[PDB]
Amino acid sequence: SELDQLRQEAEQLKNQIRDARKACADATLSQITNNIDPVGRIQMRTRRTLRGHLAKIYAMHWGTDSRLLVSASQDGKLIIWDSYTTNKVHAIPLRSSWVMTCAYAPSGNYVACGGLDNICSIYNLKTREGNVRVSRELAGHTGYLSCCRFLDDNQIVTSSGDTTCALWDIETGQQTTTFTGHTGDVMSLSLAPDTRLFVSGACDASAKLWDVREGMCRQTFTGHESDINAICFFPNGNAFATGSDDATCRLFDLRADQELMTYSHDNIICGITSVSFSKSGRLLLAGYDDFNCNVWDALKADRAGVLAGHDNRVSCLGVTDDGMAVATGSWDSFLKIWNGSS
Amino acid sequence: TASIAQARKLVEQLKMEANIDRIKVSKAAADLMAYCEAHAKEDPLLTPVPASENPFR
Repeated sequence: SELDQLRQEAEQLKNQIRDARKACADATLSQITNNIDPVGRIQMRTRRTLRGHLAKIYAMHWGTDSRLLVSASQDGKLIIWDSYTTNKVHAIPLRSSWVMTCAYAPSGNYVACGGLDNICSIYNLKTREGNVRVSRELAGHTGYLSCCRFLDDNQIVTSSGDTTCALWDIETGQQTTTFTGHTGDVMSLSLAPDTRLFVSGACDASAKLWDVREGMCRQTFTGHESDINAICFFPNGNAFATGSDDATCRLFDLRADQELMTYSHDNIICGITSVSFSKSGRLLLAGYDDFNCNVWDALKADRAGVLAGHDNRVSCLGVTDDGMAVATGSWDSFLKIWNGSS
Repeated sequence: TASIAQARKLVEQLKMEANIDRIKVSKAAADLMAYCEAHAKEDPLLTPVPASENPFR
């Protein structure tokens, strides 16, 4: 009689927040931006093909300079590419070949990797010895690493398969804050442009907006019918988009605390593996399992251009910091850089 | 039994999440549209820059 009334109160509170969201939803993004001019067909050409990996690519991250990118493959190697000239700056041999994520530090000095080894290894690119060596191996995650992002050169937030995200201090190696509340495995996270918040999508079809300093979830967003594979913050930091297994991308909003638009098409049945926003946030690029990579209209939900030429399931997607180009990596061990031409 | 503690912590989390100031969707959509329009000229994917300026030419 004690826990039953507690769960009844929880259900009542959930209904209360649901009706609050319904009341605050006077209109939708569909009718507000129906008069905006459509972007039309978007043609993207494979300017560069960063061949060199000998196994399926699972994650990549652009550098802050919009020229270098790290790509991680189940070959057991993290290769740093000079995307302008398709040159291999570094080839870091990972301790465990089961790597599911990688990151590039905002300063460019460090890169991170993680996966089934439960450890988010951090490598120091700029060393006096001239080679790249692992600096701190962050251990403490029970589940497999899914996505790691760098706050600064000393702070990194990681999402694991143990339903928990963690904020790490690289200098000490201990979790500064631990984020709890997810029911399913957390698959991706995206740092806000203002760096003071971050969202994380999990397998329980829910994306939770956390706070780095507060240490506990602030907002929870639902609506998906399957696992969430990817998440990205709209450039202004006031919204984010989710990629799920039910072949739909949803654009939630932090301030409105509810979804704004869904990006679904009857032709597409396969789930989304990676999502990323353009520099202005107008184009949302999503990577599907049908070997293709759509370019959705954020304000129109209109299929505008397809990055069809990848031969296999695209698993990672990244837009440059200046928005100059889009790099998509797939399971055919190929990274392709795409950008439009007049 | 740890079920009671889990229920209590979930109730507290919902209690915190409920007390959040939510703006109308009109203002949020207007802000998103304003941000998209302001940075449209600086987006090299929305408006493709000339091939002489593409680093990947």
